[PDB]
Amino acid sequence: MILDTDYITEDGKPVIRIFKKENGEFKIEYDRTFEPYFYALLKDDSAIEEVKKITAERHGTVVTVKRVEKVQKKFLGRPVEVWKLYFTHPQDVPAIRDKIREHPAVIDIYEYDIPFAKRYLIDKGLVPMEGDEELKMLAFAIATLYHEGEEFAEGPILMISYADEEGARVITWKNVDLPYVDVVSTEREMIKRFLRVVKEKDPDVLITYNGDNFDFAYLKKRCEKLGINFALGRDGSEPKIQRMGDRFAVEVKGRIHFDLYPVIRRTINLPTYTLEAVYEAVFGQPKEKVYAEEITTAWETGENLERVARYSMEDAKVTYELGKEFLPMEAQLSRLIGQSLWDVSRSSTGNLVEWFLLRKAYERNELAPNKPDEKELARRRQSYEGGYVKEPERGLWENIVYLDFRSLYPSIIITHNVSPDTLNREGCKEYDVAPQVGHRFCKDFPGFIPSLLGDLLEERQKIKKKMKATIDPIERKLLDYRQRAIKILANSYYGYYGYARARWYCKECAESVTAWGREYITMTIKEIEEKYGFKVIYSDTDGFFATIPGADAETVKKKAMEFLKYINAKLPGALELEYEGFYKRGFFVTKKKYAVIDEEGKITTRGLEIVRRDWSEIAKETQARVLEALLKDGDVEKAVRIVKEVTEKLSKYEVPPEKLVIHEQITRDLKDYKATGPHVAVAKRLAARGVKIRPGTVISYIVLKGSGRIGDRAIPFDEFDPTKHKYDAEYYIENQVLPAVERILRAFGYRKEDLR
DNA sequence: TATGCAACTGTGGCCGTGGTC
DNA sequence: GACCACGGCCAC
Ligand SMILES: Nc1ncnc2c1ncn2[C@H]1C[C@H](O)[C@@H](COP(=O)(O)OP(=O)(O)OP(=O)(O)O)O1
Ligand SMILES: [Mg+2]
Ligand SMILES: [Mg+2]
Ligand SMILES: [Mn+2]
Ligand SMILES: [Mn+2]
Ligand SMILES: [Mn+2]
Ligand SMILES: [Mn+2]
Repeated sequence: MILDTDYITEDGKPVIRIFKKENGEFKIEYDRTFEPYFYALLKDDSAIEEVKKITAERHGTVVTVKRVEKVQKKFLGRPVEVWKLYFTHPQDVPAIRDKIREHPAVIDIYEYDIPFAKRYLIDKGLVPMEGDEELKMLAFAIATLYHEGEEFAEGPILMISYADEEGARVITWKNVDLPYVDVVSTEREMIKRFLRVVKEKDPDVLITYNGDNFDFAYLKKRCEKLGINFALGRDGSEPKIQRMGDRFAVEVKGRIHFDLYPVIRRTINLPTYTLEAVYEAVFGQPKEKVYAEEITTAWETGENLERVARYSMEDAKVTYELGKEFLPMEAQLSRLIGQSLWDVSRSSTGNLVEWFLLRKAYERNELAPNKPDEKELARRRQSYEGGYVKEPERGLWENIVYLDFRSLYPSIIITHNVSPDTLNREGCKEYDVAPQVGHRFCKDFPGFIPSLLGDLLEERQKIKKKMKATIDPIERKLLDYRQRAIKILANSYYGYYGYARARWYCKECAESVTAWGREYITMTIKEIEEKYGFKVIYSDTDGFFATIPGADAETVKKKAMEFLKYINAKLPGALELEYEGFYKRGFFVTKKKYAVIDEEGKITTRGLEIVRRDWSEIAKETQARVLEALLKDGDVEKAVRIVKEVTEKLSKYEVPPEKLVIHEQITRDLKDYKATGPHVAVAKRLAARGVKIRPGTVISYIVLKGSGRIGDRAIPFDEFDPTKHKYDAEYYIENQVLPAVERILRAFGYRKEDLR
């Protein structure tokens, strides 16, 4: 299989490198013949003689057109002949593309900003990660000597651990008497030993957890201090640390550096993304955490270094196990998109949409539209109407069915052929007309995007059918993550239409999808209520909760299935309402905030404070206990006792101050805020000390006893001292606990006074 | 800023916070 | 006290 591609330059000429693993052997294929190019549409074919003469310069070098070729293509499905302009080196294209666009005989130019090594995959029809080849994988981790107030990596790496199918080991330069610990003389020999291990094992994949942003950079600084050629690359190169906007990423040439952290952070919703928390969530088994401050004391004192080495060994071990489970999911994405796992595992959904479209366009002989210029961008800043959200019938409900459209917006796109190559296209026999916004879509031929979505949705549904019939709970969870990844990808084709930077931008298509969605969901609601005597309790965009008031569970379930048969026969094309579940009880607080309990006692909560990372633990804990008392038991009196226990304890300062921390992310430079909330107030004070606040910095603060603005008396929790600071019990009662639970316990007649 | 030097699919909604009047 | 923009996070 193909692992990756890049290109280097030799004597001015590009050379594509294809990193392969075939029949158990690593290979680099060199392609010295593939040429960069872009396309020009000319006012007349005679003008090619001038265009071929155009020259530019780049750093001393004269840039010329190498050769040209007339080709017949389509643009949004309409046939057109263009000239394919070939050049000697990819960097010729930026240097000359504008001088060609500006030539008076050139109408427009296309496909002039495509990364060369990825262009190569598309045009050659090559897909990374195909085949039955078994890849060799190795995970690693490091333990470091940390002291507060030091520059990054000023202290040495203490241990390097690594794990694979054969087991896990730790390399260190202090004597530790564990069987899996290899002792060497110095930090330098440790690093060199690890380098030797990687070269001997020769893994196809190197697995880290946040190695993109810590492990490799730490190793780099140390290797700069120590004079080490850290030649992990299969071509003898060192890890390449690249900046991609606000964070970094690391390549090891000839291998795939698989950093789990961006994958997990995108797939699993967790309050914290420690390795321990991620391991427990996936496997159900605990992992002890040894903190940076314990690591340093153990090393300086020499006492209890076994515990550090075990912790280091386990980091590698679980990093490996996690990588074993998540690499196959990302490898499927890599094949679906047609790009390397390194890139696919680190990209936003929209970037994957566009790489997929660019490949499908190439296969269909469709020119890509260009990205917008600054003027076109500014023209694309208007919004448009989205999904319909019904105000809920607040309160407790019983015997509730949840019905929900399968992949609604993609299904609309498929059914109504919604696409920029079919919008208001004149001369067709057949059109579908979007409600409210009126855009007309030709139905006589499949639009480009509509014709691609069907295979995605069909693949998702297969994964789902397998997932629901899977006994192993871990394999089922991984199948869930996989079918969810395709759901988000397919919906991102819709969002792409309304995405200002998209090539296949189509705001008319975007708002037609949403308009059809609004029409379908409201039609389904009117139908189930009028023809089946259901009451719709709550509805959001394409699904709703309903019951038959007075009816038992058996009856509600029977009639719901009858409705589905009826309504799915009326719906067109790919549109399908699905039975998503039954809930014996449910509590609806507001739009987007509710909780339901299934017939097995499992509670699911949406939007409520329990699921919010920026509410205090004590508030979330209390609300969770309340909802369990209400929905699982029938004990409203117990729910209130819980609340009073909490307000009493908080008053008596019996609640552990750790449950009172508020976490809120900084999203911009501190100068760009217009209002200063508590987390910005704390962040500005930390900046004044020189701490360095960035977008993505999380402020974890606690509110101290006082009366004025909350940000005036808010401190970071790492500065809290119970011997000096009293937390603001009245604030956590009146501003965290009571608000979250009172919104539920109103429905039973409980005022705030009845709970404190 | 990646031989990918700008910045990461879309809209709807709650609600504490700190302003205004 | 009534009201309102902001901001962060969340549900689709
Ligand atoms: N991440 C998203 N990006 C864009 N649009 C979205 C996103 N999530 C939801 N929507 C839109 C498109 C969805 O089709 C629609 C309804 O959401 P939802 O029911 O969650 O998903 P779905 O109908 O695509 O999948 P499912 O088959 O799991 O119901 O709202
Ligand atoms: Mg690459
Ligand atoms: Mg839905
Ligand atoms: Mn659904
Ligand atoms: Mn749906
Ligand atoms: Mn807040
Ligand atoms: Mn806002």
